[PDB]
Amino acid sequence: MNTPKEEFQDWPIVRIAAHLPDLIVYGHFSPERPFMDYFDGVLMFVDISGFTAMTEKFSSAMYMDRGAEQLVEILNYHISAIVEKVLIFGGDILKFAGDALLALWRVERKQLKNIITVVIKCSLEIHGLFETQEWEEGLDIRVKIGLAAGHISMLVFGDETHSHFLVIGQAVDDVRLAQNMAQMNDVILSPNCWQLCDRSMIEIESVPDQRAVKVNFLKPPPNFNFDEFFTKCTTFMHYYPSGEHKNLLRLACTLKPDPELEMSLQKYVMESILKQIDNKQLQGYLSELRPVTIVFVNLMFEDQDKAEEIGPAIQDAYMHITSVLKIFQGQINKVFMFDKGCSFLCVFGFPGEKVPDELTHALECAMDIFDFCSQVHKIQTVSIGVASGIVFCGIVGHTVRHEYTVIGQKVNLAARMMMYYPGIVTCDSVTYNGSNLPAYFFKELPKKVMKGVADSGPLYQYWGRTEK
Ligand SMILES: [Cl-]
Repeated sequence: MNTPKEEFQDWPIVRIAAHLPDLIVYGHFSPERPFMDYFDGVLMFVDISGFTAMTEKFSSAMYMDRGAEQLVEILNYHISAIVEKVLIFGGDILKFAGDALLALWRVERKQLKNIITVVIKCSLEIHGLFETQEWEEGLDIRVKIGLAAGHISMLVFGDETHSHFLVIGQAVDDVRLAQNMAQMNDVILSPNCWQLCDRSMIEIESVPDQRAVKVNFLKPPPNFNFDEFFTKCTTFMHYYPSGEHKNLLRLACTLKPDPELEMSLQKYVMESILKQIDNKQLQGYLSELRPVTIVFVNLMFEDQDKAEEIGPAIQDAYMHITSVLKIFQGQINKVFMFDKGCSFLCVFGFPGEKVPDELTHALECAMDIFDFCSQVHKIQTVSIGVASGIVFCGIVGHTVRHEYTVIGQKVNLAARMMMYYPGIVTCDSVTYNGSNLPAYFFKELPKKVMKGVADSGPLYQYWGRTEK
């Protein structure tokens, strides 16, 4: 009998799993919300703000109304190269959030030392991709890398139709702190990463006023062979593609239909992505330069990285947020930690989600969220930034690992406003002027220089309907 080759496997379940890390795809978690798990690992934070900063040049008339298509193409070309490096070195891309790619090597505590070596090599090879790189004006197609190691907590929250996950804890805080110290082309190690690493592998430089360190070179001992070392490390990598499947970038490329698993996984993916996955919408429909309102919600906790107390509080906040956004087809695009606060990136006006009077609705939704979350047990401070304008939306990443992402000056502005004007609902001039709500519902704010934004325009506090 003939032996014809297996079909290229591109079942819906495989297409869904492209949008999710192995942490979720193979997690088999309890249905309970919140769900908390605890493990150890090495985190890599790749700052791709240098790539995402391209949204401005692609809004130019030079791109002839194909700005979004051109942007997604060049962003994915460069980001795919980073993704392939992380996956080949055995990492799990957790999230494309906060103009960064966050990757995880989950390993038993005893193996952290050897895995840091693998992750440092990976980090240097990432930098090596962009060594002879430019874009005919600026050479700043480069990245910054922060690494951390240690205890990691995972939170899964949501309801019966939607699920979100977050990683929590000191190593999560550390990796963001480490990447923030990095200059372009740097690999910075968190204090605990430096303490846990194989110091015989690396030459470091002190970081002024910091216990974090900078990797100058990976200079291994004489009898060292990275390939044999890597092979030894794969013993501890549960999902590294191997044997029959060593030619695939992810084990998840081999996932077979399984309705109970697909029911679980689809809850992490928004419905317009699932429409595309089901071949019920054109594959290019979600790549667009679209006017939206960003409502960026930051929740601060006293117990800044203790999953047992912050997990219920986030789930409580989520249940209210989701109820508020449902009314106006608002979506939660991303949730992630920033300086130990939990941030919800909410978007009004996604494709096919429109709704007229988007601005006044966005403000009223923000105030509703503000008032409710301020009374949630263990939430110390709520801050909300509201900014409106043209943003890039689209699926960013590699074919085998990508996520729907919103990028733009107005996303960064709403994020910076919630940090620089804590404890209040703030909005930009577009939102203030467009809302047509009476002027005394707002307070014109002092101008703050916010790192990443120049120049914000007049900013306002949404005070609300009454003097209160
Ligand atoms: Cl996360």
